[PDB]
Amino acid sequence: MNIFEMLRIDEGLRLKIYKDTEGYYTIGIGHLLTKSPSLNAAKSELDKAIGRNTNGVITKDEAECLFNQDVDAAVCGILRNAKLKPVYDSLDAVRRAALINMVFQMGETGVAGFTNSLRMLQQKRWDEAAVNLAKSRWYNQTPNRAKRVITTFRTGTWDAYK
Ligand SMILES: *SC1=NC(C)(C)N(O)C1(C)C
Ligand SMILES: *SC1=NC(C)(C)N(O)C1(C)C
Ligand SMILES: [Cl-]
Ligand SMILES: [Cl-]
Ligand SMILES: [K+]
Repeated sequence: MNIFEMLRIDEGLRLKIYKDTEGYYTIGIGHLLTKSPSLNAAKSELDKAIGRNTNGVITKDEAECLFNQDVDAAVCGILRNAKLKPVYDSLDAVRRAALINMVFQMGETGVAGFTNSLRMLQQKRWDEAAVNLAKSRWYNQTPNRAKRVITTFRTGTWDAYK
């Protein structure tokens, strides 16, 4: 297991534009295209991301391309954020993956907003952090995925993905 395999499990793989759990146009391995309700807007975002006139459909290799860029972007977002970087630096590799996962799903700004959870993570108070993380719109809206990510923070293992 690693961050790529973890997010591949959580996000799935679909080669045609679809709507994610929030109702937003997405493709590939959880690549958010736009929050706009316009399918044409989503298709334009797709063409720009891939660099060709698509039909709203991409190849698996293209999905993996976007995925690698997106994982990189999540790590970058963490490292450039004054709230997230110290926590990331403080974590072991498995828990780092959990934090990357959250940023991939909700974005840098959203995760940086979890101030009290972040503090508990930096304090290595894992059970307490797990309880606090579940008290969230995030957990309520995607409870199975959030449970896997939270278990990863709680235990420092990949047990939730094996
Ligand atoms: S990244 C990227 N996407 C495709 C599949 C077009 N590629 O060949 C690259 C350059 C690896
Ligand atoms: S950090 C970072 N790298 C890219 C260019 C992918 N970004 O958009 C961020 C999130 C600002
Ligand atoms: Cl430490
Ligand atoms: Cl709490
Ligand atoms: K998805």
